[PDB]
Amino acid sequence: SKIPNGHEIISLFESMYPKHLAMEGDKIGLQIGALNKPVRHVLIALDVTEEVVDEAIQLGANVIIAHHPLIFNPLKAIHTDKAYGKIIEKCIKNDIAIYAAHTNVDVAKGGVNDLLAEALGLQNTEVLAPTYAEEMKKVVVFVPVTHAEEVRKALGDAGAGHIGNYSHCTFSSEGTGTFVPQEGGQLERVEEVRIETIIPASLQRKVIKAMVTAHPYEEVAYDVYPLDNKGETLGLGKIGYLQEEMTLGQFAEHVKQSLDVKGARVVGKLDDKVRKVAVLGGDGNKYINQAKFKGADVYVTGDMYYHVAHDAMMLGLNIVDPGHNVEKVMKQGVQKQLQEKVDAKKLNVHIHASQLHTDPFIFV
Amino acid sequence: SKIPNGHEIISLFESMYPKHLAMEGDKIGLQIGALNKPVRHVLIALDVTEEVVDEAIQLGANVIIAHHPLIFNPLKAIHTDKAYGKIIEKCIKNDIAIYAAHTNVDVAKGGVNDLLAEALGLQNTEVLAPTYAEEMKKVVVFVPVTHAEEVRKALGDAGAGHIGNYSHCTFSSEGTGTFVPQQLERVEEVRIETIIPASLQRKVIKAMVTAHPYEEVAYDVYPLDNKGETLGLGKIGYLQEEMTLGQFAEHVKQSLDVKGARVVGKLDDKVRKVAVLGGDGNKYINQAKFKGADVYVTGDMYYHVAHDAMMLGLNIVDPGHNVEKVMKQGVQKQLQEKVDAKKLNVHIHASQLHTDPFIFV
Amino acid sequence: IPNGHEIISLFESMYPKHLAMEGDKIGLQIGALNKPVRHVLIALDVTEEVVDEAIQLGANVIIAHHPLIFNPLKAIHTDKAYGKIIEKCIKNDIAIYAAHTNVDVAKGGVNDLLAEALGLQNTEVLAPTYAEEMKKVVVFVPVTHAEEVRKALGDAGAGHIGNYSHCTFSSEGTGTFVPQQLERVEEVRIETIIPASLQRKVIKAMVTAHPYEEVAYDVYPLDNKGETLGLGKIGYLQEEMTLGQFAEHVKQSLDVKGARVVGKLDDKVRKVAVLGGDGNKYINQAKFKGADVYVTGDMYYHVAHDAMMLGLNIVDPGHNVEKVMKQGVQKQLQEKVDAKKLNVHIHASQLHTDPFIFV
Amino acid sequence: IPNGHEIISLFESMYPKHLAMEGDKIGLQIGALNKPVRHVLIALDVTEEVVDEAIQLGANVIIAHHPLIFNPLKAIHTDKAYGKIIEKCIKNDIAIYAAHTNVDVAKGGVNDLLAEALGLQNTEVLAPTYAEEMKKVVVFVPVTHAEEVRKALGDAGAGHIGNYSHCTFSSEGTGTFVPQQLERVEEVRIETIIPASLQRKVIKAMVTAHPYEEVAYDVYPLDNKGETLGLGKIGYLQEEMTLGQFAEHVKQSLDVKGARVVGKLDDKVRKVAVLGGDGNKYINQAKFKGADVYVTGDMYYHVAHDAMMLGLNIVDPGHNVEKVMKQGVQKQLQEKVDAKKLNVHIHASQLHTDPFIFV
Ligand SMILES: [Zn+2]
Ligand SMILES: [Zn+2]
Ligand SMILES: [Zn+2]
Ligand SMILES: [Zn+2]
Ligand SMILES: [Zn+2]
Ligand SMILES: [Zn+2]
Ligand SMILES: [Zn+2]
Ligand SMILES: [Zn+2]
Repeated sequence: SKIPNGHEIISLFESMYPKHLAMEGDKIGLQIGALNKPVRHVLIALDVTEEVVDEAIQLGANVIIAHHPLIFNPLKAIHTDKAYGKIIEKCIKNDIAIYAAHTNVDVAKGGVNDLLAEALGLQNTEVLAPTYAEEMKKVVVFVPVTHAEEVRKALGDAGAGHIGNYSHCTFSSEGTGTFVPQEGGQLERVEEVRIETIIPASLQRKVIKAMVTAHPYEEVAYDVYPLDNKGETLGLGKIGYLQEEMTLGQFAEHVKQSLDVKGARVVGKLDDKVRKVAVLGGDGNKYINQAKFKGADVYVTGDMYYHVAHDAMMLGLNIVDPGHNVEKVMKQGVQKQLQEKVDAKKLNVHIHASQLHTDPFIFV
Repeated sequence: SKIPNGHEIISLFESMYPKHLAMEGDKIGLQIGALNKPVRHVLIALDVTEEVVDEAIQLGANVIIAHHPLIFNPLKAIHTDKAYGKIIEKCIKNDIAIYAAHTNVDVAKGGVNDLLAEALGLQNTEVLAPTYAEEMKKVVVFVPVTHAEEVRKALGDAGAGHIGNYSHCTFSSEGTGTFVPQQLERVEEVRIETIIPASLQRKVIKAMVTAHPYEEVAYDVYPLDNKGETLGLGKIGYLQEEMTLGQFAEHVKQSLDVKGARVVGKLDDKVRKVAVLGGDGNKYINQAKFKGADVYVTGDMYYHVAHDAMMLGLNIVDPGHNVEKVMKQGVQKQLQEKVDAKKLNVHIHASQLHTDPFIFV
Repeated sequence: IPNGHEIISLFESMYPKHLAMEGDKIGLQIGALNKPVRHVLIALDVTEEVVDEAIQLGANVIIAHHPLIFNPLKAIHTDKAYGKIIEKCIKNDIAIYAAHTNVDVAKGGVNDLLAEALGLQNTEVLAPTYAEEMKKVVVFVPVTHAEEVRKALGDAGAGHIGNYSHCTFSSEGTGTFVPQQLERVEEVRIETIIPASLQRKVIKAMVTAHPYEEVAYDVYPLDNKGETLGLGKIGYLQEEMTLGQFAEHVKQSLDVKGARVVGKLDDKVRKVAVLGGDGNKYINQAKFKGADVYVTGDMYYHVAHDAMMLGLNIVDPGHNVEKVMKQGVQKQLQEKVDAKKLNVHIHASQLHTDPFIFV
Repeated sequence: IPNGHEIISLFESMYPKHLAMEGDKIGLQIGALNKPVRHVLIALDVTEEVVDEAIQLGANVIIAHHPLIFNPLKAIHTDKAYGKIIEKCIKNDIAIYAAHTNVDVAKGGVNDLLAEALGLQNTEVLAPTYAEEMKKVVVFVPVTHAEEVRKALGDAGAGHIGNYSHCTFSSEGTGTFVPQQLERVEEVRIETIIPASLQRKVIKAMVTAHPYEEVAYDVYPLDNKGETLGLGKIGYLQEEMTLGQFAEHVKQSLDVKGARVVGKLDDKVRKVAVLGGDGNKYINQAKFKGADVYVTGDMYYHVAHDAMMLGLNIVDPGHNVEKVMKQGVQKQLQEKVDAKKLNVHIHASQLHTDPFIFV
């Protein structure tokens, strides 16, 4: 086993939560410290409070992966006399790296919103509010029949032609290519195979490199066509169906047990029937129209504003607000996912899920 | 025959004047009321003044389709003591729905500008200010050899592959496909390609997929550089015979039925190529002139813009913005023709009220 | 005896307007171009002295690297030095054409000139700004004429990529059609790549050679890019030198009496980035591309400190060092005009316009 | 043994925060000030070397002319040179206080220092930025105590204008009141001018001296202005010199190895404008105020051409020439701290932080 550096770990985290998934104006990535150093232990956090930093010190963790950015507004100053400046100071003095994974963990499959849908027992889920759809490309490559099969394998293994429940999708037809080699007017002609395969733009670099390697030629002719086809839609929140119909009052209880909270606020008549549920961890005030358009009976989200809640009653949308802190499910979730990746790659790192409770609110 | 609801009528209207054609920032669509109600009479209006509302009420029209949005500036208040708030109040209290059809009516074929150009007698008209080109797509589908022939009929039956004097154009290549369901798998397939305008995309792709074996169809949609017809604001075309600027200005008054007009340019100058754009066309004097217009017909001509026109060497006849009134009988005919085809018993009316605020003296 | 229009058309084929950056002020700034033109003056800055030189030469067009009108004019004040430059251009019918960042970007431009003047080897673009679009042309042809069509396509310049020319790929298949009972024909689908700019010419040649009046062809946008152009160049000295001697080498090469240096005169230098004009924006790109030193003008204090923190050395010979573009463009434009057998003389302003004197 | 707070309070009485320009970044940038402080380091730029000097001195406060944090931090990257400066300030509990344009503006500031270093006579502010507000205080007093009240007013600093002190104007008249039938009394209306800053002190003294518990007084805003402060200084050399010798005189006076000059080395120079830092914005003001030459740093090419067109000469010794503010402020701050009998040592960074070396 090898002790990895921060960059390697981070590079394996980003395989599951890429930075292009993050939303317009979001603040993610390395925020404090450096990653070019041996990392024996990592901490997954929701909020980087001072008590969370104390925890990282008692564990020997020199990298904290947090969901909410520690620096959100850019720092005009670092006041060590203040609670906030003391967190940055504690991180800096103790060589602790702080990495933010914000909206990219909200948007990605297996992220906050999937974790909350599972927790709730929701079935047949769909993205609630689409924010990202990968641009698709058609790669067409020309290869002699001697190397055609080898080139298809390389494209496939590298992830090209992986749409739905089928992988290694390609199409090949035979034809003739012409060329006139130049200085360094003789018309040549060669029977060839035209191989085409679809790719998501993010896989372009890796797929082209594998293709070129397998290809017997040094100078390779291939085309990349942009297509109108989009990849799987990704976005904020999930909308799905409960296993059985319930009233809002008992659904609300189910949210409490299910999401481990002592209290919640509910908008709507507690005796109304609810079957399809929308959930969006964090501040989801902006998606009440989407939730209703998609047909939700109830919407589970945090930070519900008074005026937005009147807007929701007017739409005919029920709401259960278990608090923004229910996104805490992301710690144990990311901890599993990440431990799994570092174990698959023989790395000697222990990942931890912060135990500290960081909900600023107590229901009385 | 049966009585339609507002949404059915509005669908038919929108098939001729698609909403996507409106300028960014325009205010179009349902502005007041609801459309999920029976509609026996519809009134077509340019401006929704209070008398137009009295006219609908009198006809029993519970939908008014208007060219100029009743609500343009969003409402901070509804002051029923002011004339504007009285109009809104009147619509609300008599359950009249107001629907706006603004720049989409200026941009579409058969719209305001085609109507004004036809009224002026213009030949060989072209779009004055391009705003929309339909985009073409190449559709490529993979069908097993056994149903390839059917899929091509299917695609061609929905109009894909109409190139000049030929129809049902598709090209098919024999090849081999590979895939792995989650082992080495090969199928002999046919790659079929056909060209469609983007409007036919949803239709053609239904007729392809439904007529396809796997139903979990492998197909690609390529954007092409090839474009379809161009749409935009205003028309530019030619008079049947040459005339002076003064004769042409008199032609405008007769054609568009106005009592006075304002002319910029020498009345003795000869005119042959005419540009026209109903409404406020100040921003297009340059475009008019770049296209060889001897004279531009538009409304709301402003001082410094008229002086800009003189400098360019472009003559202008301003018969007023109100000449867009031609849209009332135009849309009425188009819409009554449509509703009668679908067998809906609804009467479409054109507002008989003169709404030009200006009187020439 | 040609027009300004024909002479500027030849200039633009070498320095296209689309190469220019976001809010650049290029093109005809003062005057008219539909006038007979016997002499053309190439300049960096249009100073009143440069306008006098033009008058003395009998030149009625000045092509300048720096736009005379950069900020739009709220007035033309004739008792002010600036209004007087404008005044005499007008009174002596001198047309002022601006060629700014297109000359910074294009081949043989300001940065190619500085790089070759510094003796840099294996140069690459520093900061990419343009890449020409490529398209895929696909045409359907009966077998009997496929070869004629491919030849037309290649002779016209399609499929000219890398060390190869006349590259096409043809597949045989079935085309169906119902002439105004589906008819079917064996056909050839020929595809070939083109740069966007060759489209009209290639299509025209392909159509002429096609056996039919109705030609079915498609033009696809590709993500493939043509050649990359940009700002500045990064390359290598033939031999390693200290920062101190490289700095002298810059003064000798670019003929400047002085230069300001950021970094240790004693440390070693081999890879050099250069960008004429104000290149404060690009220190990061320079360091990232591996430059041991960056030659640029107008270096600001706080940006020199940033450069230092990056571990990037600087030699600042002044922005005026772009003067190379004067004899550069003159040579390139005289070659174009002579090839077109036009009787015009292109002159490069001789006037020194660096405001700075080093003490 | 004092706090950072008490030491910074003394600094601010000399360099107030309100003097600073629009979007300036001043005040405590990193650290805390409620810590015992034995040594203070004055710096221009907070480079990693300057932080090391502080550590070596045992200084836990650095007052710098250039804000260490100018652009707000989106991150603190510890493997980057900039993040490392920030890292060690934090790890060694060094507080970084920024004193920017208030030090450019205040008396004895960067521009007073440069002017006196150049030996300029009869200096005036170049570009006005601040003028203290004046108020008129009017108080009503019975005749028997009018004189006591006026004396209180003057001893407290009211009516101190020009070469005069204790200036008041008193009028006699009738005051009416209905105590909780109008009552009337002969009274004196005393008026006097004050600077806005003396208000609390003056009012407090006036009230104490007034014979009554209820004091009727008014404070009026006036358009009268106090002393004007601003950017740069304009003044005269003791004797006329050529532009070439003035340029040497600048290198000798400001201890710089090089300078860039705009203008003819041979023409005559007498009135000089100076502005430390980046003074590109002010060439117009300099010329309008009659400067025969303008000393400033960071001169940009196109702005030198503008200067030329104005007929304004320039000597550019670099922005680093503001280093004078280091021993300047140290001297001024040591004098304040010693007067308050505080046992603190103020040190001026010895490190040379000019990134430019002239070749
Ligand atoms: Zn959150
Ligand atoms: Zn979140
Ligand atoms: Zn209109
Ligand atoms: Zn209108
Ligand atoms: Zn330049
Ligand atoms: Zn340049
Ligand atoms: Zn400064
Ligand atoms: Zn300063």
